[PDB]
Amino acid sequence: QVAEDCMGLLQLLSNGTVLRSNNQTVLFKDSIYHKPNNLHLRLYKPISASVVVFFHGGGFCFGSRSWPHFHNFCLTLASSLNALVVSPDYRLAPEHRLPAAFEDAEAVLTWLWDQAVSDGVNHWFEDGTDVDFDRVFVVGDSSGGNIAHQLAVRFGIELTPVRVRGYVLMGPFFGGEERTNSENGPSEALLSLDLLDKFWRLSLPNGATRDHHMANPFGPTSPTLESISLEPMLVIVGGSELLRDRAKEYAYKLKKMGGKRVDYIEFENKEHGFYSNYPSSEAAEQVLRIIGDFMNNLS
Amino acid sequence: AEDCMGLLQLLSNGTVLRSNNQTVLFKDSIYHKPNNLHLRLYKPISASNRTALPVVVFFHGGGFCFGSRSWPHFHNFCLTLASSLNALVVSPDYRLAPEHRLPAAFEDAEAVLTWLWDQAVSDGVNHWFEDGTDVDFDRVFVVGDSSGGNIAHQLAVRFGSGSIELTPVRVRGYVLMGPFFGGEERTNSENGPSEALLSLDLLDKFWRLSLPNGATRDHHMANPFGPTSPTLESISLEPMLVIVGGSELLRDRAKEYAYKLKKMGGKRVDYIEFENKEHGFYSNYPSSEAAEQVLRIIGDFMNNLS
Repeated sequence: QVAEDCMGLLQLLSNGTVLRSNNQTVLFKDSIYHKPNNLHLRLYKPISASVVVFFHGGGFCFGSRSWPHFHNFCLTLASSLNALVVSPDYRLAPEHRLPAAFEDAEAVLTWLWDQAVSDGVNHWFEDGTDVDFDRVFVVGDSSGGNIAHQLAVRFGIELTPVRVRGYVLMGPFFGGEERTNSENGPSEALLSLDLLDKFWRLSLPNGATRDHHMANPFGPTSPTLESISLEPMLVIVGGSELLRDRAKEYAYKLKKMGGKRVDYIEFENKEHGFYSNYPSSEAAEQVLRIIGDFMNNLS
Repeated sequence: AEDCMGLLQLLSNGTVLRSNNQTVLFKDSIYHKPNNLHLRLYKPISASNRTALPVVVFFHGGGFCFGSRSWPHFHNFCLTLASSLNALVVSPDYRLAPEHRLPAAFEDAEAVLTWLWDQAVSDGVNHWFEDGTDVDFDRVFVVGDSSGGNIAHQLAVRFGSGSIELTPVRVRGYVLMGPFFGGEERTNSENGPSEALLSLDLLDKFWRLSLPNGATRDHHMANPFGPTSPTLESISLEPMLVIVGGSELLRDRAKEYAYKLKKMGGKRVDYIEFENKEHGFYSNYPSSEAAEQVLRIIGDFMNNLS
């Protein structure tokens, strides 16, 4: 008996088996980063070149570096930012429930450090400029945003050769039992309250609640943020998103808490993933515009 | 350090870089969480509740260093198998060299079988594709392309790790399609004209990336006949079927193979050669006379073994 059914593409059974179902620049190739679980990431280098870790979305239950509009976005950041993109796959729920994805995220960083301490052996594209941007900037779409937060909070000097500078949080997938105002009311194209709940049910540990940490940063079990020092962040949200106020309430709290540098930008009437979905739309290039600044002012 | 066709680059430091026939419904699932390995199931739509369907585990090729269940002609082949054989097809991914050297792939192969047993017992049968369908786990058949053939040789449940008699699921036959076998001494075919696809140096490459560091081509995981490999006479083997192309560089290897098993006591081994054909002619050139023939022997091979 289907215990859970995510749009038909994911079927978690009662017993628990889980069933499943435009121009060109830049250059890209793939590699392993974690052998015991066989996890691979992809590198993008703009070719026009003379690091941006992208964690893809999918509410922790869908997504792959190979996916089209995930890939399409990765080329766009790479080219226009003149940037090396690191787009890893992370383990997916319900087969791999949280904190699986977060553990894998930390593994991505470790791989970068181990490639950096390699005595700068390009080991990616030898025809290359040593560390176009040693400065690294995490960018998280949907669920990917949640990883970026957990990666700030975790690294409050670990992996010294590599220094996270900024955190881009793009429609971050945050949780909580109390809906606020965006969740209630109008379901988006593709995004409905029950669907966001589903994502959580499949993602978080069995028996957990939406206010569990790794979902709500301000849940009872979640840690205190004021003490911990954060790196400068950037939250981008669509006006029509169901996670609009979640990311506002988030940003609101961080900025009002002291010391943390958090910028917040809304795009009016846009739905989740207007970036890396309908690219080359004015809104998209604007996102490009802001992240560039976010990084050059964070240089 | 090594460069397979440009698509795979094993560097000096451990570092590896890379680059609608219908009639059947299909979907994917996990079978091994610790290694995060996925397989695909194919179930015929022509099924009008005919009988209990047999199982066909298809291990894809790629010389243990390439391949995926999602790949086009691998996927296409699995669809043809299911349709023509009226059978459940199980197309798993196995770990790939040089990142995962052997026996990684063989261990993963065993995990597929154990998984299907956990999907024979504990129901699961038909909970996959709700279409009313009976699954005859008593009639299982392994099918191996290229490297997949090598997988098929091992995993002969007896020749395998203990034979865990996975009752109710029971393998009946093993189809070995241009099996990727090894050995230091070359035989005529290896030394003749390299194919459009397969070249002698390329097969050496495949082996170099695949087998454990320092090992030789006569390692039991490449050569089934010595020095370290088992006797084979002692262990009782299931009936097998070897298919090879006339022009293949592993023509004599699989013939020498078939010759030897067949020359042993009891073992049932059939051998079929397709004249002037290259490796993977069944996959690369489907709906060809040769291909459609291939699906007619495997059918008979299954129905005689049913």
